[PDB]
Amino acid sequence: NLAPLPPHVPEHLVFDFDMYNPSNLSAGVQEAWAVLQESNVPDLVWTRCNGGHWIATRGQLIREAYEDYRHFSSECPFIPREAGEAYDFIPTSMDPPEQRQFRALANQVVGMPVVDKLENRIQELACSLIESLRPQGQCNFTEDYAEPFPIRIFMLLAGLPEEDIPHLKYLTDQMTRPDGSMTFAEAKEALYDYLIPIIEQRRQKPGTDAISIVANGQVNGRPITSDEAKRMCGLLLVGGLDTVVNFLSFSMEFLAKSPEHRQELIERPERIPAACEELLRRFSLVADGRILTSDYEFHGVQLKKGDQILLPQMLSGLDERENACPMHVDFSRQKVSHTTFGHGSHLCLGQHLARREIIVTLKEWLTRIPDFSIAPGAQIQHKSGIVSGVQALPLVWDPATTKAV
Ligand code: HEM
Repeated sequence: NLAPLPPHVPEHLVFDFDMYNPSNLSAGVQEAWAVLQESNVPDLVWTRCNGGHWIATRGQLIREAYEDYRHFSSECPFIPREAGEAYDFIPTSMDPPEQRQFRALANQVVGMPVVDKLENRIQELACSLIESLRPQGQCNFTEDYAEPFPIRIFMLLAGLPEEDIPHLKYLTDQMTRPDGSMTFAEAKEALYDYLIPIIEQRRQKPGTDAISIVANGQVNGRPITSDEAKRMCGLLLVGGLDTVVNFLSFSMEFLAKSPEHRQELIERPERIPAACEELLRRFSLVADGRILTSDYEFHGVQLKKGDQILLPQMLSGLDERENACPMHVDFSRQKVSHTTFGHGSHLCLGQHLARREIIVTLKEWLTRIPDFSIAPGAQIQHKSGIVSGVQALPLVWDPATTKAV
């Protein structure tokens, strides 16, 4: 279903890429998106799928657009338009200088100092989860570790019950990888229906949890409104439940297929931090965009006010002009360049937490289960969207080769 080409779009710039269902998906989601960087594809193209929008395919252009909020506004960051319009999360749906005040508050709840204080908890849960799996000799990584590990840590930080995870998770997934079961507006309403009562309570009887902190925070001298707190917690929910969760699976899927890379990390632990950056580059998974605030000629192409443009954070590090042999995983790259956590004023505030969770997982897993592989016959399937993911990841190993710690 392609949308009619708008008058200002030159047909030689047309390339019908569907971000929710790319063509070479079977080859891997990152590989599927990388077709946009083939020699036959211009740096800036227009796709008629999902309503019609531009797509910047090079790291240089993606960075430029993200730095220039004057022309590319965050007001409508999601494609399709209906999604971008129903999208009202703070601070992502705001442009500076407005964004700055809310960003400061959000940093208060997921910033570095918070990660430092939760460190022992993150480590305890990781060790506990892995030790429990170790003797089984098999598991579905996605549901057995990738989901429980990061999500339980977030629920702990947010002070929310573990019983609500299945419900909250489903709603979140509908926003990043639409099933077709419900519209973005409906999924958002549902999520807000959940948060509203909680924020109300946390406003009267404040706690030490992230929500209590946000609900009673101060913005620009004055206090945050109920509506504002609601829209910020909504974003925190999506970030805590659908980012690290998917990234861990891409990484584990790769480690299960490359004994050499596992060995490398086991023998030279001082390389884990670097390996983390390289994996964040190779398995980048986020792709959202901006909306043109006015007519603007960008790198020779005429963009029209109201035009939406997808700026795939995932593509920057896969661009060969940025990283030689982009598809190759090399832990000793002299320079790992990517924009996996974003670029510009909207740089991910939860990246410190994410990096901590990734590093702990790699270290603690490889310590107890150094040898593992993908279950014979299993076909790993990826899913594309605002945040890409893995359907399932069946793993198997010989318990006799594991190490209890
Ligand atoms: C591998 C994990 C993650 C990735 C790749 C990731 C990626 C991103 C990206 C690309 C943006 C910018 C979006 C834009 O410019 O429109 C962003 C923003 C943000 N992320 Fe993350 N994120 C991750 C984990 C998290 C976590 C764990 C949280 C915490 C709940 C979170 C909280 C935030 C916040 C608060 C923002 C908005 C910042 C602002 O608009 O000023 N993220 N993230």
